[PDB]
Amino acid sequence: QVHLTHFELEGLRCLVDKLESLPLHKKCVPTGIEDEDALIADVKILLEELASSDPKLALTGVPIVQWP
Amino acid sequence: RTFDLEEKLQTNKYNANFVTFMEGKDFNVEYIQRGGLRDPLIFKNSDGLGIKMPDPDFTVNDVKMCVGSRRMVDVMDVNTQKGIEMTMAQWTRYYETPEEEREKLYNVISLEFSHTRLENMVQRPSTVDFIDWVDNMWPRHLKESQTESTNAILEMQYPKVQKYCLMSVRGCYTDFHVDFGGTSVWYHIHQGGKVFWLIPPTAHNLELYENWLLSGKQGDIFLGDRVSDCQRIELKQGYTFVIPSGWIHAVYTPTDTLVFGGNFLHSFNIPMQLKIYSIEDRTRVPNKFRYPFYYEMCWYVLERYVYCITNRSHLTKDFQKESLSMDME
Amino acid sequence: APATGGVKKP
Ligand SMILES: O=C(O)CCC(=O)C(=O)O
Ligand code: NI
Repeated sequence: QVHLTHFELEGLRCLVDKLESLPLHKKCVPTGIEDEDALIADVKILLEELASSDPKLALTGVPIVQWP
Repeated sequence: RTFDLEEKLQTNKYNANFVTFMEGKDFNVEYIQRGGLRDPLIFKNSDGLGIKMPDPDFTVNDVKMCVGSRRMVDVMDVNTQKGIEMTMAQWTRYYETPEEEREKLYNVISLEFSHTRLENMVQRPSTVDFIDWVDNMWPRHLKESQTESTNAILEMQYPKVQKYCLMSVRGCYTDFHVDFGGTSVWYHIHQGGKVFWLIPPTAHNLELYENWLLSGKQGDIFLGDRVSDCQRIELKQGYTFVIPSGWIHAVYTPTDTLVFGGNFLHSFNIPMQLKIYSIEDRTRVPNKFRYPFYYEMCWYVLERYVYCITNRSHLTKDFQKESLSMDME
Repeated sequence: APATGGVKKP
């Protein structure tokens, strides 16, 4: 439904592969995060759904992450 | 140093064209979305960038008073590329000393002046605000809690890398490097000028870079002579420059100068950002020269993405309530 | 001797 850039989809995939693969002592899960495993799971799901992102509809001119 | 700088400055052999020369109004988020901020950019004037800077005749003594006479500053000893420290009052004295009586060549590239009087005097390009991870991903209440204006890690509430003042004397040279955590950089030339060498972060080049860092014997090798293509290019006063993630660069200071600039991560070249972080890990870069709270920021980035898209939060209840309170402002 | 971070330098 929303369209991400391949730039983002690739990076978020690298991000999650990296973070999930770090041992506990280098993971640096910060204070605000509740359940890191639940977050990783959700990211992978999301990434599948967004795999079909149209590359030209992604070019909205405004970032997807923004404060309300 | 073992190689000859005057020649590196003189030759035409650094003739690659990497830079896109650009209008300020064209550097928007769509540009970022479509190109992934892969190319160094130069804006020959500030028009449509969104930047604010101090009085044109701002001096280093004015910088000193905004940040404090007694503040400790990291100063590079140019002939060793090693770091020392002094107060800003002492730096100012050194900087104000006439060129011939200056005993040694010293450079300051790491004065971060957020949470001082100076900080409101400088605004970075609008577009950077839209994509900076610090602004857009780090919990805002933590960022806003920052009181300490130095970079003391134990007082740091967020990655304090946004606003640097750089004060370089004629003849200063910073050897080839990649910026921390593969951050991208925006650099505005307030007074003076700079000469950059640029080497692209191809897989081959980044392997030469890493190997060069592991060699130690680095004052010996001019890395721009080891790569297929290198662009030397001069920034003049008023220009704004953007270096993309992972770009290997070195900088010479031809006249006494003052630069305002800052570093930022963003969501469009994460793999390069991760690649650089791990070069730093492998070559054992001490913590002080690295991006603070990097993996912490990465975790918050994932949470923001999931939340903004799917509206499921993975922040603690407390953190959601803090966020909610600031939405209500 | 307070430790610092975010120090720019090669
Ligand atoms: O302008 C200089 O002397 C070096 C700038 C730079 O690349 C840095 O601070 O990392
Ligand atoms: Ni740099």
